[PDB]
Amino acid sequence: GAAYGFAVKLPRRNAHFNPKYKEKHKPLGSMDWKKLQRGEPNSFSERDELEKKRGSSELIESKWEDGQSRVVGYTNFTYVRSGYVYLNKNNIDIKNNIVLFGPDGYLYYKGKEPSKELPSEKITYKGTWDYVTDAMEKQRFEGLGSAAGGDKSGALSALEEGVLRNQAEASSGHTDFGMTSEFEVDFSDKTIKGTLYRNNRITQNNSENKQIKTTRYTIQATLHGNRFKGKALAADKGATNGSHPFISDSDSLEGGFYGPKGEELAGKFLSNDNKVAAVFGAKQKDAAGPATETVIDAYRITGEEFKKEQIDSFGDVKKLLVDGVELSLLPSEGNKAAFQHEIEQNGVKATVCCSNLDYMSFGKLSKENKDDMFLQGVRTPVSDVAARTEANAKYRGTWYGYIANGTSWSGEASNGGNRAEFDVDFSTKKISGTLTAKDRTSPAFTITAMIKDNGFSGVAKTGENGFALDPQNTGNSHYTHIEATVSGGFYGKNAIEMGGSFSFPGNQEKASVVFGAKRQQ
Ligand SMILES: [Cs+]
Ligand SMILES: [Cs+]
Ligand SMILES: [Cs+]
Ligand SMILES: [Cs+]
Repeated sequence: GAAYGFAVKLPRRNAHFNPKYKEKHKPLGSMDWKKLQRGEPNSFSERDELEKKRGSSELIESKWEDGQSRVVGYTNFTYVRSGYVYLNKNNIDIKNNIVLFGPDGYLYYKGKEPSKELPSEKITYKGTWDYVTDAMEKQRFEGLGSAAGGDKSGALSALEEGVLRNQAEASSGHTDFGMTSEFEVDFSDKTIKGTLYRNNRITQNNSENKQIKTTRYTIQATLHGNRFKGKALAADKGATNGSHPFISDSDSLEGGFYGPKGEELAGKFLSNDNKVAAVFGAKQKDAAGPATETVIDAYRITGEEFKKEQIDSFGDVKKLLVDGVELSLLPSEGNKAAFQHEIEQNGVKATVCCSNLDYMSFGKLSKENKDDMFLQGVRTPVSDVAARTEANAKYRGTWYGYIANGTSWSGEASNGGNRAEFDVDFSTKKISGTLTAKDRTSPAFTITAMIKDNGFSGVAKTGENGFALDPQNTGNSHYTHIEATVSGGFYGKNAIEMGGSFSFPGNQEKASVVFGAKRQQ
């Protein structure tokens, strides 16, 4: 349920003189978060609206920076942008009826190329985080500063007074700046620990308070896909001084990894008391060698061309992306579930299988009237597959296929129809299998493969005599025989399912096949 990125509009209560036009409180909520679609991290709908609204000059965007809020060494982010984007344009409607003071903008986080590949060991990510509060009348946090508002405005992190930003302080390699974030991730444990800090500018003679770093939060999360869900723990849960709105925790912490190898990550959370909404983004340090592995497979087989086109995935099998917009693969008002179930949702139309599979979905899709064949699924990584030492698995499932020369023929998944048996022998890693067509005696495709990592690779060939496109009508039965390279992966919790595909172009006969099966014996 977690998407590309999110943005919450920076709260500005209607601080008007009061013929009942004055807004008492401009609170925050989960419904005040708005979702961001595909594109570049440093640009989206509302931000473009800001750019249009901009005009003469002056756009404030939290990049880095290099003036406030950065960690040196964990410098440039290519896949992720998280922070604040606002404008100093106040809203005035003496033409009735509006009065808005403070930053007109959004607190967002956005990433591109969701990770289908993650490290297999402990990796630390450093970065930054930013917050914003609601707009309550006569609400001020002395610890944050009056310049931060919180009356009329909503206490923006970019305006927190007693923080270090300018880098002139300690001209050496002083690393952390402003509100920094630190994370340690154990991918083998599927666990994420974190801490949201606050770098203090130790006053010239250190006047009234305060030491180097104020621990604002900690973070506890777990993985399931390429995203992470969990809780944010406020360090000052015992607070009543009213010095800062970091009193309550947050059971609404969501996030995700970005980059092909998962070299970046970003997320958000909203405090339980609906007082503080916060975002964060972190990457690794500056011929790198982090041991990695694939966790998510998600591709379309173009129709026809040749190869496969990789498509974005969040680990949610129940829906897919077409590079543009979301496509739900669940039956609604049509009644679940049978085996296969096709759906159309405005932009395109598709058919998805099946019911016996929970960790993977595969089928066909259409828009250009040249159908492609998608396959997606969350793999079963990785030491679980490696440690497995059985003797014979015997997977069983089915497949979507298309063979043409011409003449052209296609086959769909069945519940005597299209079937697919697979024999997996661990310890030796050797796997064999066959997939058969509709009402036909002999196997259509024989697949021989072997297991590496959390996947399997091999070859699929037709019968010795070939595969007749027209078994009946003997003259030009079109015995098209095809030998191609088939690649697949193990999807599930205990590798209870498997999937894969193979395609083939030529300088005259073409083909494309996707398949999925379930472990039983
Ligand atoms: Cs404080
Ligand atoms: Cs204010
Ligand atoms: Cs200051
Ligand atoms: Cs709480």
